[PDB]
Amino acid sequence: GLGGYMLGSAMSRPLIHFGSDYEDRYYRENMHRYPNQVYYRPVDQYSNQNNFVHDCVNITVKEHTVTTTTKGENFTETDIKMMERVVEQMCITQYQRESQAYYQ
Repeated sequence: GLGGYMLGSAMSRPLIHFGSDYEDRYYRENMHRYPNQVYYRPVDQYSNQNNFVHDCVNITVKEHTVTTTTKGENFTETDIKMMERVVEQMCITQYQRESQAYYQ
């Protein structure tokens, strides 16, 4: 039943900066192997910003690792650090979209 979560529609993957020009293509040339949809709750439930984001990160990162590892892909430790910020950024965006229309 995937607990009882909400998964969003496909997201714009932000070009988050790092520093090494390597990582900028290690991102771009590789976008498709990192997520574009994160797994969360409506702003109703886990009614925080970053404390919802950490669960969204944890669930998405963990669902995606297992699945993609079970398809014969490996992740480097910087792939973890570059996935986490991308996942947090996109998930933050998906909450903020809702709360900004809740309020308006």
